[PDB]
Formats: sequence, C-alpha cells, structure tokens
Amino acid sequence: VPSPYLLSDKEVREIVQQSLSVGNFAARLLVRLFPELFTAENLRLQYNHSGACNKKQLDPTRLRLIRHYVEAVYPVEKMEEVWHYECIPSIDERCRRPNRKKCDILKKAKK
DNA sequence: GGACCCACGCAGC
DNA sequence: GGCTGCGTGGGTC
Repeated sequence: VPSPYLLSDKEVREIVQQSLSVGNFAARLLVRLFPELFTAENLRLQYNHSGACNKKQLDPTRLRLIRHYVEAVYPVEKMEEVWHYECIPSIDERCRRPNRKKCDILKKAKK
C-alpha cells in the first residue's frame, strides 16, 4: 500500500530547485509533509525531531521519508554526518523558528 | 509587526 | 567537559 505522503519525481524536483542546501531541502520537505504543523496555529512549536527538551516527536515514519528523499537526491559520501549535523538541525530550526525575531519585537516597541 | 536561512553561545543533559 | 536542541541575530532575498 503506497503511502499518501509520497511525492512525485516532478514534485521533488520543484522542491530541490528551490533548495539552497541539503539542509534546506530537508526543511522544505518537513513543511510539505507536515502541513498540520505549519498552519496559523503553529503547532510546529510543540515538536522537534526527537522529542528532546520535553517536546513532542515528529512522526517517525515521515521523518524516515524525509531522509529517504534527501538520500535519493543529494550526495551520499557522508550521509550519516549530513543527516545528523545538517538536516536534523535544519528540521528542528524550522519547527522552532519564531514568526518575529526578538530584536524586531523590541525594535518596534519603540515605534 | 516581512519571509526566510543558517551560524553560534549557551543550559541542560 | 562533550553533545544536543533552544533562543537568538546577522544577513539575503
């Protein structure tokens, strides 16, 4: 039974063409595969890839799918390190990214 | 209240 | 006293 989260070759290519780095590709796949976390409710703020820091854990099956697409597209010579040090931190940064930077909230507080 | 990306000091572990 | 994600801010678009 094929998964409904699967992306066509054309869809993957359109995401790759916008990706600045393999880490950014992982983050873009995260947004595409977890739409429920990227609504105006920002449920993403309650999740990270592992459940560390007393947060909820991203669906392990879709996290494996992100890694599958990363490994199907990008170089694999150092894939363990790319996943651990580039893709995982990019995924977590995308979940926790504030809609407004603290320095901008305070800079407007003068206006 | 721009959206977005990634580097990096830090606290908790 | 190293490793893991958070909070943060410089920077590009």
